[PDB]
Amino acid sequence: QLLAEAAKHPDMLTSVRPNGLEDTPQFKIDIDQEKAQALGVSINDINTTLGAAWGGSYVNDFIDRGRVKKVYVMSEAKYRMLPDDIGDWYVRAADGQMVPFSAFSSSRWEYGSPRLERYNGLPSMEILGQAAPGKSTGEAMELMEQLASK
Amino acid sequence: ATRAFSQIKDAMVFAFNLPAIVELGTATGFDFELIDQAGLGHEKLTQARN
Amino acid sequence: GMAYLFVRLPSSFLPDEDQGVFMTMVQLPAGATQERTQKVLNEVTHYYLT
Amino acid sequence: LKVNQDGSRVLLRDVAKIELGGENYDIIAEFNGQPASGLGIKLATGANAL
Amino acid sequence: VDVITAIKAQNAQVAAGQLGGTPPVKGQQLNASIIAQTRLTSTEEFGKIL
Amino acid sequence: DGIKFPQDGTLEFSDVTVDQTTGSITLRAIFPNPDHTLLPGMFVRARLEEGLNPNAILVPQQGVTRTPRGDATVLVVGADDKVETRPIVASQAIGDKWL
Repeated sequence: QLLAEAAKHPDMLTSVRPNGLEDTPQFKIDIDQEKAQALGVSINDINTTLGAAWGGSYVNDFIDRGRVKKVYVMSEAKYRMLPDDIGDWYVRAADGQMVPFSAFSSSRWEYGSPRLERYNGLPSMEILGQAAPGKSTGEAMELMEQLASK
Repeated sequence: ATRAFSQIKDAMVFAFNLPAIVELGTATGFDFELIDQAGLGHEKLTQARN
Repeated sequence: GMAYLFVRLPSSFLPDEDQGVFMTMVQLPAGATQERTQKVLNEVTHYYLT
Repeated sequence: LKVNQDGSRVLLRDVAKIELGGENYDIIAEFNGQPASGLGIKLATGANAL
Repeated sequence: VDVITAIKAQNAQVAAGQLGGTPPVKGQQLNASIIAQTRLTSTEEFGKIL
Repeated sequence: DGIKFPQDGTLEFSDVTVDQTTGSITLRAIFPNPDHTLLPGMFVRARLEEGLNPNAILVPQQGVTRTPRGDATVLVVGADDKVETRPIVASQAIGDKWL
């Protein structure tokens, strides 16, 4: 509402923009621990497999040309690009047979925010702007102060 | 002691006096430091020092 | 007249001066990938250099 | 990764594509259109810029 | 010890990663965050630990 | 290695029961192997065929957003050039397009 109201005075306020990402959809993987335990797999194996395949897990260090650099383990691009790719991963059961990840999992889309800002403890959101040519920043501050008291 | 110790076999032994202030090194001479800035390794560094 | 002109004069804090460098910020729609941002930045740099 | 008692083995290169890459690919840089890298430098709290 | 192990295993947070990973395949346009198992937030949820 | 097999086979259903510790069904297919290019017991990836269906609407991914509830919406434009929000149902994503 403040941005919409401030867009109505181009003669004083120019390039009035927010500072931060707005909102993004998020993906939620529902693991049915009941079915997973009934089949024979363990929750630790499922969690480690998902985290290492899609998130990447820092494992160890190794020397390279007289310098210590880390070794990472992560899936190879093609298999972690779409939700349906979650069906390509398999987990070893208790008796050694391998069960697909799609026999005990579900997918759901939700909403969320990527960045949260707080000023002086209380939640807050920050915007920026510049005064119009031929004007002074004090007049812009006054105009925004009088616009904020609604 | 140095004169009487040079005749000892299977040992390089020396004797000396502590500097005037034993908190920093002796102010005589220079302390050069060869540095590897390309990743040559220990063997190349020793060869260059030699 | 002094009082009226003092009231009239606008206020600020510090003048802005040319420094030879400035910045450009690009924000794409939420959920955008790296390729679209690269295309937008390519457009921006091509315009700036042409 | 798996060796039975007859010599049969499962090596890492049969499962993976081990190669030298970057720690994270989130940030890319381009100088005048060509690929490039960069080091940004912030002055500490209290010092002479020159 | 069984209860302790079950609580430790079923009340943890896992870094699921990100849809459309950091190195993208040529032609990607979707990117989002994966929200996997999270910490339990109620007594009724703690009572359902297997 | 990913190389497509030169010959093609057919599918004959053999098993209808569901495994208890795998939750999976085992389909069966036959393959002519005159050159003995595949030994018994190795691992292969079989691609099946289901059928085409021209009741298909493909929408580019960057045009579809999601409401806080969870359902998906898109931005349409009307006859009077006025934009509107139309909720839709996005089930599958193929390539870079929602179906």
